Amino acid sequence: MKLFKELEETKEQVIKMAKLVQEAIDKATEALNKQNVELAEEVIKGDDTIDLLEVDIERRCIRMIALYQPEAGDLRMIMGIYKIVSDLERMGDEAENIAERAILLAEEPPLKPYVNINFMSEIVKEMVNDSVISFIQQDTLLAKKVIEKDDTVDELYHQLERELMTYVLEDPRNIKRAMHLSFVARHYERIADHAENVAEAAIYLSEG
Repeated sequence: MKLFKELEETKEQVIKMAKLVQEAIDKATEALNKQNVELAEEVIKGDDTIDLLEVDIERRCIRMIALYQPEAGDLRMIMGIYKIVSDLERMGDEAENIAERAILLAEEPPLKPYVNINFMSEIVKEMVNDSVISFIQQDTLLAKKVIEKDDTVDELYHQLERELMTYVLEDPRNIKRAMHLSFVARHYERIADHAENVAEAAIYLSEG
């Protein structure tokens, strides 16, 4: 009885953790776009908080278990949350890194608008959001359509990857920037794989 309160905020902690990750990406992409160290500097010192939300939720879970010991579909949610919460941390971590490489791309002009990375990022934020609200609220049709999304991201990557190899196949100087940029794109694909893990874990835990 005393335990529902505990669990219901814990779920909202995860939801909050996810808005912060989404906003990291959002900042990270912007800082990369309108080239802006002062913004990536925000992203980087931002992880601090996400690392702590991770810690917190972990620490919340262990209390819920030792205090109450759940069973059946409840212990299954806590253990599952304990799990999806480090996926969330990694995601926000990738973000940290996107910001890292944005700092380095400030070291010279744009070789390209940065088109692709955006469409990716845009989609990616949508994934984070849902992959969680699919876990927490066990909507299988949502989780399934998130899983389906990761492959539009994939396109964009193995698509950019080919445009990014124009610039080297046509100019020596270039390499330095396109280099950082590849890294940057793989980060966004990672963020999706992460989220689609969470969507799998959801589909998993769910029909239990």
